[PDB]
Amino acid sequence: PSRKAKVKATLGEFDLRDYRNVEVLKRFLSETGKILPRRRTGLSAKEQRILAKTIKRARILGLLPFTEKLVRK
Amino acid sequence: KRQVASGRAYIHASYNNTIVTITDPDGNPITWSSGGVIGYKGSRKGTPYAAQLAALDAAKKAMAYGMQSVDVIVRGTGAGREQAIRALQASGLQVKSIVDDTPVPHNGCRPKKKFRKAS
Amino acid sequence: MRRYEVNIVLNPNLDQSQLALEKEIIQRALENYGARVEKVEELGLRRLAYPIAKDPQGYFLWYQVEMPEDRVNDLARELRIRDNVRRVMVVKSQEPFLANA
Amino acid sequence: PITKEEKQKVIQEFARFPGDTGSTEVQVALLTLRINRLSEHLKVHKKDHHSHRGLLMMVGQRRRLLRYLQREDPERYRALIEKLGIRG
RNA sequence: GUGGGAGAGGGUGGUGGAAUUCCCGGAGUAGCGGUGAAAUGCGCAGAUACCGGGAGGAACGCCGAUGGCGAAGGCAGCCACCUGGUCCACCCGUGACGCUGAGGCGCGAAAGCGUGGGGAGCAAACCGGAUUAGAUACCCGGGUAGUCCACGCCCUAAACGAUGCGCGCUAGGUCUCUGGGUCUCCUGGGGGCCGAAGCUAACGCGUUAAGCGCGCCGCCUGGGGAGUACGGCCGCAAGGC
Ligand SMILES: NC[C@@H]1O[C@H](O[C@H]2[C@@H](O)[C@H](O[C@@H]3[C@@H](O)[C@H](N)C[C@H](N)[C@H]3O[C@H]3O[C@H](CO)[C@@H](O)[C@H](O)[C@H]3N)O[C@@H]2CO)[C@H](N)[C@@H](O)[C@@H]1O
Ligand SMILES: NC[C@@H]1O[C@H](O[C@H]2[C@@H](O)[C@H](O[C@@H]3[C@@H](O)[C@H](N)C[C@H](N)[C@H]3O[C@H]3O[C@H](CO)[C@@H](O)[C@H](O)[C@H]3N)O[C@@H]2CO)[C@H](N)[C@@H](O)[C@@H]1O
Ligand SMILES: [K+]
Ligand SMILES: [K+]
Ligand SMILES: [Mg+2]
Ligand SMILES: [Mg+2]
Ligand SMILES: [Mg+2]
Ligand SMILES: [Mg+2]
Ligand SMILES: [Mg+2]
Ligand SMILES: [Mg+2]
Ligand SMILES: [Mg+2]
Ligand SMILES: [Mg+2]
Ligand SMILES: [Mg+2]
Ligand SMILES: [Mg+2]
Ligand SMILES: [Mg+2]
Ligand SMILES: [Mg+2]
Ligand SMILES: [Mg+2]
Ligand SMILES: [Mg+2]
Ligand SMILES: [Mg+2]
Ligand SMILES: [Mg+2]
Ligand SMILES: [Mg+2]
Ligand SMILES: [Mg+2]
Ligand SMILES: [Mg+2]
Ligand SMILES: [Mg+2]
Ligand SMILES: [Mg+2]
Ligand SMILES: [Mg+2]
Ligand SMILES: [Mg+2]
Ligand SMILES: [Mg+2]
Ligand SMILES: [Mg+2]
Ligand SMILES: [Mg+2]
Ligand SMILES: [Mg+2]
Ligand SMILES: [Mg+2]
Ligand SMILES: [Mg+2]
Ligand SMILES: [Mg+2]
Ligand SMILES: [Mg+2]
Ligand SMILES: [Mg+2]
Repeated sequence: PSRKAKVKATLGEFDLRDYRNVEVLKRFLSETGKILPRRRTGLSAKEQRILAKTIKRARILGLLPFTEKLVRK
Repeated sequence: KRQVASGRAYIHASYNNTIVTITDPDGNPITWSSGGVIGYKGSRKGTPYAAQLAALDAAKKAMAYGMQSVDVIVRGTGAGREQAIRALQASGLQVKSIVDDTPVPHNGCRPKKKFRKAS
Repeated sequence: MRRYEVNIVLNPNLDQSQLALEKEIIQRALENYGARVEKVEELGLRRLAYPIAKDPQGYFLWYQVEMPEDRVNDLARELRIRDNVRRVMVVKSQEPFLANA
Repeated sequence: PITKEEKQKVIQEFARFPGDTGSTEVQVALLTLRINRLSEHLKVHKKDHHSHRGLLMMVGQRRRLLRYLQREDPERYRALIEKLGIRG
């Protein structure tokens, strides 16, 4: 599980608390709209906990999705 | 009679049966088929073989509408899901894309006791 | 007096007149509820991850205000009165939390 | 809630001498502030029990402090109570 | 006291999307459903599968953890307001103000009760299909109270760590949550695992003691009879003590 690459490790400096920034937040979601587990995102407990609320806020704002379709099955 | 030639193919696969609906790109059904549409009656509808025959029957009745290429959408876990996929690929309809649309609630509704230890 | 961020999503189909009208009403409500506007970011028409009121897009507005706490909730309700207003989200402002800093 | 200026205002009100933060009078005054505020909150929100436990604890603390004051300097006790308008 | 922190702690209002059911419309036709296998059931008054629109109720997927918060029961979408507890740093103020706690008072999962709302899904009772020697059950199809909200009762439990609360003392190692610092490391508060000394009938416990001690509370004294009888108190009742 979580076998490819390091979501946080390849990325720049960013505000984890910014809901309006879509381009960066997209990277924390899977093929589906799911929030990636720590083992993928590479974040810490506090970081992750903040990320979740940020993403959920963005979803409610219609910036990020909730769920998505899986392709090429 | 339509002459559509490109459309969607919905494979709804549960443990008890497999039903396949070929539709136009607007979503409206052209034809459908299932385990019971072919000879099968009892538990045998849930068979992968039944899914094959159903998929093929749906595809045939679809090609009677002049259908050429379809996009596959899959719902539900059960045997003969992937068999329906494979049969559609071997059907004579070009399969463009395959997608899993399987519905899941976000903790929505209480399951029957059979499905419990969950919600 | 606490610091908040008002997010407002509007109808993408609004022309100049109707949109300027909506903004004037919004700012009149912000005035009427005692909210002082510090900084404003108008992002405008953007894609959505899912349709909102049948529309694939939305018109985004962002305000940073200083207003009395007791009135906040009420203000939001007022903003939701308008028919052409899709979403209102009022977030208590916070300092940025950086990673990879 | 209780902001900084409110709190300072009440501290410098009951302070025995300039610079007095933790003397019994100041403690009872602060406790009384929090208690009146919290009781006001529980006038509405009657279904908030968890906060009410807080109220109980604060009241206990205040009563203990006042008991100590009564034990030590009865006059300072009388003055404090008259000032804050407690007991009764 | 000042400054800084984490949190499903609690109450009120708002609000979001997924799914289920139902209604309307479109397209489409011979079944769907369900099981070990079936049947009841539903479907030619057009079901199932698919799309569009609408209504309503309830619960919040991923994050989510071997995680966090709470005195306990228990607490999980998001937003705002109101509000309880707690940790750390500075060493600033008061100067033993402390601990425990019979009674009292309050809180107290689920089910249950009262009045009034609500009712999608699930479902005691019940009505059916099947299974079986029989099947009052397990399996399948329906289904009322109930599950939901407000106010008021009930006070129970494997209400469990089956481990009362507070303080001091007695090797370390290792993972983790949250602070501070001279930031490889040190220092504090939580949560786990292995283990010195020691304890234990054993199992095991072992700085989160079941070790060494002190203070205060509650409780036990063979099994059945029996949490029964009688009495009293509580409760609308069920019933509880
Ligand atoms: N979001 C408001 C919440 O309301 C709660 O209580 C409220 C909610 O339970 C409920 O609000 C409405 C209700 O008016 C209306 N008749 C129906 C509506 N579905 C309800 O809303 C709620 O219903 C239930 C609650 O269990 C949830 O399952 C559902 O997600 C939620 N939307 O009725 C209550 C009174 O308005 C609590 N106060 C608190 O959690 C919070 O303030
Ligand atoms: N507790 C509820 C939650 O609080 C979070 O934030 C809470 C915490 O971050 C914060 O804790 C502060 C602490 O920073 C600060 N250093 C000291 C302060 N005493 C604490 O506050 C605490 O005590 C006070 C009474 O004095 C209470 O009113 C308050 O609820 C309690 N958290 O207080 C906040 C309010 O309680 C969430 N942001 C908020 O959305 C949510 O309501
Ligand atoms: K064992
Ligand atoms: K009586
Ligand atoms: Mg079947
Ligand atoms: Mg749940
Ligand atoms: Mg659960
Ligand atoms: Mg909470
Ligand atoms: Mg129809
Ligand atoms: Mg006919
Ligand atoms: Mg009909
Ligand atoms: Mg209804
Ligand atoms: Mg999980
Ligand atoms: Mg528990
Ligand atoms: Mg000093
Ligand atoms: Mg002195
Ligand atoms: Mg007692
Ligand atoms: Mg109860
Ligand atoms: Mg109940
Ligand atoms: Mg009732
Ligand atoms: Mg049922
Ligand atoms: Mg049943
Ligand atoms: Mg009744
Ligand atoms: Mg009734
Ligand atoms: Mg109640
Ligand atoms: Mg237990
Ligand atoms: Mg424990
Ligand atoms: Mg333990
Ligand atoms: Mg520790
Ligand atoms: Mg530690
Ligand atoms: Mg030993
Ligand atoms: Mg051990
Ligand atoms: Mg006993
Ligand atoms: Mg005996
Ligand atoms: Mg005897
Ligand atoms: Mg009994």
